[PDB]
Amino acid sequence: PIVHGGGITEAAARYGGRPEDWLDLSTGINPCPVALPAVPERAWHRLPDRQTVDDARSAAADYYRTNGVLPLPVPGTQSVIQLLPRLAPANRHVAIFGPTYGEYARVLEAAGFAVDRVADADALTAEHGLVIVVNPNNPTGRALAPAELLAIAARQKASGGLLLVDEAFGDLEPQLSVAGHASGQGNLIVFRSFGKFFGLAGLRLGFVVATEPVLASFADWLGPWAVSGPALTISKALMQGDTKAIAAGILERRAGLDAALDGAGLNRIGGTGLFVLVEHPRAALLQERLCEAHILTRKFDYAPTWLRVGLAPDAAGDRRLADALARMELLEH
Amino acid sequence: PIVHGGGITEAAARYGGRPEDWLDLSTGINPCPVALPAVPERAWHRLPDRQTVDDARSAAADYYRTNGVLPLPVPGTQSVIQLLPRLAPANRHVAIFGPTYGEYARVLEAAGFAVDRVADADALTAEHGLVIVVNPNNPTGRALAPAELLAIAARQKASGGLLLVDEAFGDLEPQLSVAGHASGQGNLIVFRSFGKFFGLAGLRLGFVVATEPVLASFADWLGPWAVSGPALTISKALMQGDTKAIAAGILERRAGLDAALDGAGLNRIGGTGLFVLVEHPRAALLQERLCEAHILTRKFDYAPTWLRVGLAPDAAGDRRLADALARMELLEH
Ligand SMILES: [Cl-]
Ligand SMILES: [Cl-]
Ligand SMILES: [Cl-]
Ligand SMILES: [Cl-]
Ligand SMILES: [Cl-]
Ligand SMILES: [Cl-]
Ligand SMILES: [Cl-]
Ligand SMILES: [Cl-]
Ligand code: NA
Repeated sequence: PIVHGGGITEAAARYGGRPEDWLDLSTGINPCPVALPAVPERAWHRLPDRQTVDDARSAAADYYRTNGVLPLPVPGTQSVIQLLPRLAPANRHVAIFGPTYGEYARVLEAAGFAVDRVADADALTAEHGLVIVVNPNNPTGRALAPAELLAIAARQKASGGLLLVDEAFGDLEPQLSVAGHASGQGNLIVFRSFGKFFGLAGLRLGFVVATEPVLASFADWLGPWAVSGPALTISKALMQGDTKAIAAGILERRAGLDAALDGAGLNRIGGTGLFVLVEHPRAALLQERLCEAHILTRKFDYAPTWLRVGLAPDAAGDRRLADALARMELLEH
Repeated sequence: PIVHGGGITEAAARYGGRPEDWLDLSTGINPCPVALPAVPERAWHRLPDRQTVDDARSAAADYYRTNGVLPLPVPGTQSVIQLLPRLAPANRHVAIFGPTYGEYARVLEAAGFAVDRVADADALTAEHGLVIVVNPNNPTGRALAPAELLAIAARQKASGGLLLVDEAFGDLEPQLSVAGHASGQGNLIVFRSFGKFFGLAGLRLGFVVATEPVLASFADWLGPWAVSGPALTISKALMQGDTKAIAAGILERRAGLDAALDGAGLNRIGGTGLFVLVEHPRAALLQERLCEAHILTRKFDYAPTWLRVGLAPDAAGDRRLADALARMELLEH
């Protein structure tokens, strides 16, 4: 399997300490979780009712500005990633803009698809029945403009190709979103994530924006009661609340992280509101040394000079990171 | 799709009333939800950690008496039903003891398997690569003894067949369970459900008990972070608590339902602690008339004389049902 960010259990087992003493900078989750809305006993007790679902879907249509399309709630983005083998044309390649989140290639290659890693729209052909872009990208933060994405979609449509845009990290940049273009474009699918922006990744919740035939396919494949009642209640309440304050809080924490990393002499080469990509010639060794300080960060086997650093919850965490960098022992083995 | 129990949204739309005024007797959920344990902010905020998972798995191993096998948490039983097409031998039939929960046949036939409906172990052959028994059965409550199940498993093993036992309704009858026999039997898989017994079906949580190769297959197919952090926290706490009082409460509510149904002159032909199966020559019309009283019950297109009635939450609900039966208008259209 892929070693995703968030592995505090394994890190604390390997490097010591109690998990709650660790500073976890290895994910892209909002470090300051929004306050929980009320969840009535009924929502805990009953199989999730159609009304609970529909309320969540209307709230999501408003929040993601989907131009009337009701997004489909799904139990976490992984659950629909794993259904992409049923939607992608089976005798065509899949083009993935990368380097990116590795579950797309893992899932599609396990299902026997040929996956082409690409970086530019210029590498896209009619052999690509599905094109995947994480926008903005994880882990580089690269952002394609809406018009580039729609031009990609239009070019693939001529051969019956689909474009999937995973906007997991797009809540801070609503002007990049193509979630309003599903009806007009026709061959466009958008994934949205709930846990990262709202800081409640303990819930497993995502949304799909697509045409009705495609949404009906996803619904059928996922089966009844796929998404928990609490998740649907919480996302309705929070999407109807004040998300501007959430975004402003995130940007404040990101300014704090920038100052810590810059003041430590590290080279920031990308990121989003929720994480920074650092390049350093001994990045893997930096990750290990930070672990020895009980600070977890994300490294990548395919990019030995990359380190992805998520936000700290407060200025004391920023300073904890800076001090660990300043006091770190030789970067040799 | 199948019209499962719990459809209060649709019923209230068709027959009027506010959903919270309806008496929902159309499911098999414990009508008296257990009190919620504490869920620390950390469990809401973080992607579900390996430690949270492992704690839930150890609690489930103790609670289901699995003889050392760590059950795999899954996001609701439907999520592993939908993976049965990947586990069943692809060029063999599937035998399903029925009439039963219809998702097994729906999922397996959608995947191109030939499904044989059976009622007796005597109809089982080597052509059956997978045999499915819901035990005790939904909706009849039929119970096979552990020794009959193990004899079925042993007979299928000779041809490399698997036996799946869905013990969704087995928490009240722990002496029927074969969840302790996975290592010794080798070709046995057990599904357990969380929402029904504990009355918290808003959470989507089940467990799989199987050999390690099979559990590792399910884990890989489900992908990372499949089960919510709150669900895993709650099930650990509640499985370690006092489940005897939960069972006793359920049996009290079931005695109340029996008295209501018997005193109304209805013929009970089966059930479990969590529901009663009634036979009546105009069952479908009874279901419609109860809907007119804003009481929802479960009918079946394949059994026009069957009505499944779940528990009411209190004696006032029992009396509401009895009065609706006593005052109901002509059972003709
Ligand atoms: Cl230690
Ligand atoms: Cl809109
Ligand atoms: Cl991502
Ligand atoms: Cl458009
Ligand atoms: Cl009304
Ligand atoms: Cl045991
Ligand atoms: Cl069932
Ligand atoms: Cl045994
Ligand atoms: Na949940």
